[PDB]
Amino acid sequence: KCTSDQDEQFIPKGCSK
Repeated sequence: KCTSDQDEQFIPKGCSK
């Protein structure tokens, strides 16, 4: 998850691309 569960000032190795 992008900006919800794994913080808004961090996106994970899972969201982007």
